[PDB]
Amino acid sequence: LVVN
Amino acid sequence: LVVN
Amino acid sequence: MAVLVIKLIPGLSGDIFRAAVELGYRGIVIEGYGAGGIPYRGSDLLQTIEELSKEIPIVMTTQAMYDGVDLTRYKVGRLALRAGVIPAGDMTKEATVTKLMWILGHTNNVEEIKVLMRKNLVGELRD
Amino acid sequence: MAVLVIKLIPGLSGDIFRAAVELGYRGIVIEGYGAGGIPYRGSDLLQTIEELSKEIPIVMTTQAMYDGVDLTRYKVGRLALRAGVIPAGDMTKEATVTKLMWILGHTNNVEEIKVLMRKNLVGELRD
Amino acid sequence: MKILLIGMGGTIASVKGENGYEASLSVKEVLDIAGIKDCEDCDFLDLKNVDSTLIQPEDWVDLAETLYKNVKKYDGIIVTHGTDTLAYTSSMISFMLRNPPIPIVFTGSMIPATEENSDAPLNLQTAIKFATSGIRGVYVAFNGKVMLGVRTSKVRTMSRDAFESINYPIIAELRGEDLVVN
Amino acid sequence: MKILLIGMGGTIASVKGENGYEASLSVKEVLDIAGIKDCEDCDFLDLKNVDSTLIQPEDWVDLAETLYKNVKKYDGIIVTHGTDTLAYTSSMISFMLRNPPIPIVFTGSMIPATEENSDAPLNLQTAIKFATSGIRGVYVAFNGKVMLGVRTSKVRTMSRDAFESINYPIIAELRGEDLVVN
Ligand SMILES: [Cl-]
Ligand SMILES: [Cl-]
Ligand SMILES: [Cl-]
Ligand SMILES: [Cl-]
Repeated sequence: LVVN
Repeated sequence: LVVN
Repeated sequence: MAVLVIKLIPGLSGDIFRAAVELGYRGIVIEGYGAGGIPYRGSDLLQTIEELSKEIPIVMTTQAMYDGVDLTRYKVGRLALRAGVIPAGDMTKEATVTKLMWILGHTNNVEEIKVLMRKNLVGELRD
Repeated sequence: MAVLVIKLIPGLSGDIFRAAVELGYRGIVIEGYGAGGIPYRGSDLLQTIEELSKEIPIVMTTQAMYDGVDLTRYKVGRLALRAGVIPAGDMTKEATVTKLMWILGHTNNVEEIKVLMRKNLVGELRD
Repeated sequence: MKILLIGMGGTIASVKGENGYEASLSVKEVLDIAGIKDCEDCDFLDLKNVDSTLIQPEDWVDLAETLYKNVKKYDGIIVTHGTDTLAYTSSMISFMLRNPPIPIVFTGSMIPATEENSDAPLNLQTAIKFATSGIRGVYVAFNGKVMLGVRTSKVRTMSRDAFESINYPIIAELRGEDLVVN
Repeated sequence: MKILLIGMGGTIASVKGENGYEASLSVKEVLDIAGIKDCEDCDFLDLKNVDSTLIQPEDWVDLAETLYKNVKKYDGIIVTHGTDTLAYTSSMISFMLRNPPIPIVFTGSMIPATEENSDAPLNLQTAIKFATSGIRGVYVAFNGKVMLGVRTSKVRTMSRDAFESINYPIIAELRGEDLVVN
């Protein structure tokens, strides 16, 4: 959150 | 050994 | 010869791991929270380790005193394995680091270091 | 905000601590062997820390689970204090690091951080 | 009397699917599956649903804000959480909320509530009893024991007895139906 | 029968002077001050006299070489050492000397042998009994317990019970005058  |  | 041991804490970046490698460290131990795993949520750490674990052995232990790691237990753990992290199984922290240092005195082949770290050499590890 | 936790192992150099500072880390925790102390024999670590502890807080905990640190107990410990190291007393590792991070959110004055770290804020520390 | 339960996710709320995907249950669902029938006048709030290894400092700010907004409305608060960073979260919250007017109790479980022989019902029941004690502060309840949140460490990776109070007495310990001081 | 004691220094060998200077005793002097009378046919060799916090990897190479030169001449070897890095030294030596033909026992004490109520006599007596057991390997003897050297960690900074065997059974434990298996 954020993951990529 | 060696210390300074 | 030179190993660096870093404790995983919330918000830890991959930048120190890259600095370590540039300094010439030949191995890294990451002391994780429990059974193991590397943060990827709002963290560049998993991405960094995935990149570096091809260059040098990156070993995972746990901050907990007992039961050791198992990267197969949880999803975050399984991700760490895929990223190329070497689990320390049930080894003590002292055995993990001295074992790595000892191996590094013989080889620098990461895949070779990997199989040695997972092999019970003298009673330190359940393999 | 950014803290780095490094475990003391035989042969650890000061070079990673300098790299940490250059990267912008605002605090360092060094997890020592027992009651506390920084190697100076065939090691540049004490010299390095003596230099850096004026710039950022450098806190000492212990790898041992119980009883915490006491830098007054042994000669190597007393040297660490003179070098400007902040003891963590009997705090848990988790409390030590979160406390430091919390303080760093308020100040960057090392002497101020020093007195806060030694003060029992919420029951984490015997002061 | 009046208790809020806040969900953060963790093993306690885990369900496993046909393939390698896990998913997280809401905190009310966890409590219902755990078989807690004694929790009426309990509100439920889901804040996060993450494995605690993924916990980041931003999450502590969110939790602290939510806690601050609710301390005056409830008599006790319980936060369910993954075990990996439970002691980090409980420690940071202790520093952020210096004078909580109520018990704030962190808990979780090593075995999902949806699994056989879960530790979830014991820990939730322990947390609920302490949440009604009138003892102000930030605590961790696990394996029948209540520990000061800022004196707790995870000690085992593969056991129900996952935590200990470090250099400090256990606050209380469940015996029968009673929490017994120390 | 035939035992070598190798000194590395540490708290066990510490004497304190009028001012803040400490100094280290030789291993034979330690054993004599500890009151060990049962150790005849014991040789003594002083390798280092350092606080174990100062231990460096070079020291392990020196120790390993000295051990290698003496394993065939003695029936058991005891190494006295500071507690801070005892488990590191005992672990690295285990990797360097993979098949020792004799018991090699690491020990030390939290209270100097020259002080009142020292743990030194217990640990030396434990080490000596194990050194005569005929059980090959690298071990650590402390607070009446013998642990595999590569499974030992320092667990307390301010107690006589400073070490534990981690995820592995204790090798033996002194009861009365007997080392009892586990
Ligand atoms: Cl280096
Ligand atoms: Cl950074
Ligand atoms: Cl209230
Ligand atoms: Cl022999």
